[PDB]
Amino acid sequence: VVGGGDLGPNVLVFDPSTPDIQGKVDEVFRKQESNQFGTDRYALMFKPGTYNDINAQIGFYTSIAGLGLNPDDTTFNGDVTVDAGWFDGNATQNFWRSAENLALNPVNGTNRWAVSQAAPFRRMHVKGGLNLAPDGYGWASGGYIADSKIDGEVGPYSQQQWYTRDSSVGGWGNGVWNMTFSGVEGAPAQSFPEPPYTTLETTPVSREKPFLYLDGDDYKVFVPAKRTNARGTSWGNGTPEGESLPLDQFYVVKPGATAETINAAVDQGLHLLFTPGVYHVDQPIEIDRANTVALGLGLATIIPDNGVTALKVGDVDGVKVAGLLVDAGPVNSETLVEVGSDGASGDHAANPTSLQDVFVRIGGAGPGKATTSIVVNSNDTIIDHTWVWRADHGEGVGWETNRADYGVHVKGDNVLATGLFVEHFNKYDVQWSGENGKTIFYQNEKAYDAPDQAAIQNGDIKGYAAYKVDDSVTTHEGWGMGSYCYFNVNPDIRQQHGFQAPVKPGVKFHDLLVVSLGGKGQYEHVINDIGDPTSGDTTIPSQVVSFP
Ligand SMILES: [Mg+2]
Ligand SMILES: [Mg+2]
Repeated sequence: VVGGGDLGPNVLVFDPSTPDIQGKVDEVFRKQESNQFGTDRYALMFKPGTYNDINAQIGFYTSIAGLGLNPDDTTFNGDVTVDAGWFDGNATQNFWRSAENLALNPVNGTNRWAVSQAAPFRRMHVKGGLNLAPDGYGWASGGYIADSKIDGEVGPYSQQQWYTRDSSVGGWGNGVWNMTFSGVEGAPAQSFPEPPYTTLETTPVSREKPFLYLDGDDYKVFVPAKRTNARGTSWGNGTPEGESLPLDQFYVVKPGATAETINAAVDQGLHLLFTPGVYHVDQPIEIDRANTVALGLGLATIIPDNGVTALKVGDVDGVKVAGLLVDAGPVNSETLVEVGSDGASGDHAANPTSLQDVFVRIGGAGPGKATTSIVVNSNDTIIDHTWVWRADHGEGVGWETNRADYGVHVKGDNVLATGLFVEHFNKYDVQWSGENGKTIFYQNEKAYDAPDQAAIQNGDIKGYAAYKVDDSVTTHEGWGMGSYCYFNVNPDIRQQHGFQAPVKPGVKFHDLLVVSLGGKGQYEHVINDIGDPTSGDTTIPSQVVSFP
């Protein structure tokens, strides 16, 4: 297998002398603005330089990034904008897009990034304010900022929840249901429940997402080294610790690539660069070599056919999976993504495997089925930004039609999730069986389409927790976690709790909430049989500050 080669027609590369950049980006946006489930994919890439009079509007399945080693190398006098015009001001479906490695001088002083899930904002320098809300302050369900510097105020306004890590902000305007911060210089003080700020001084461990850049005229991928007890940006005081890999050390995956070829590339020592597109596989992609980077551009998507697993990472150190959507096929897959083997017991603390900006979809673009979406077997794994989503709208949706029982199952020890979003599973959205797990920020919605109370009976419990720590676990800790319900098929359904965990000194939670959306169903409790039920139709959270 040969490494390197052209990035293909879905990677649009601009430099400051490119004619009609605005017209080019506008045409991508015209096509992608409302294209929620289409198969088209785009990566917009900007060579280092200064770009004037630019407003890059970002639609579905569109990534935008600069190609400098540092964010300020690629500067827009202008904006990278997501708004909600196509949905009449409602931003709750602004999914599957990304911005990375750019500096912005927004034209009116404020850049708008009004997104919901799977819309990461990484390694950005906003020289102004950042507005996360749609014009008109309608509903929005974000969001994720990492390794970024916002010189002025971040204004969430109507954003329901948000996670920011390892960043610097000049100010922070408000909280709604759950704004969580770890390692954020300028974060508002811990104040939950009012305002609902969950604030941690540092992030226990983080490792910034690898990214494509240009070293002179040569393409390379920069691979940041890990930080322990991280705080502030990695690039603020100049280039961080990390390694650069030349593009010729990557198999550049395009249409036509089989799992057999991809697997052969990894076995031969090549890393993986998935150009934007949709890749069907008839057997799992297997990454069994330590330190392999598997990096996707433009929301590159993998669909497993015939019920196979899409991606299996072996029991090795340092695998970095980033920027991929795994989209279930119509034939049920027992698992979509497995990190490590069943029973994996190896230590990877010094050099963990990570999933970053890995998104899963079951249904919505056609019928899709999977029993468990992500199984994390390997000890020390970092899950840093994931959205694992059983579709509630689109094509191929139904209680059976797109049944997906379990979202994420964590079996490894010392696993860390930062920015965990899991929604709509028929049974437990997240289950955690390994020891010493930590979650910083969780957002869940319960399945809308349970037909009746019996359909979600869980032994002698009504409903399955959105986040379940197994009763055998001795040590676990979670911060800033919310579960919301919208039982619209049968609003008489009651969900016993959002969270379930054993009662032990080393199993702790901080800042939990449950919310009924418009009275469609209600929660009886917050965690276990503790905390007040939700009531009425006005969407007021029920909260618990500390457990146990
Ligand atoms: Mg939503
Ligand atoms: Mg174990």
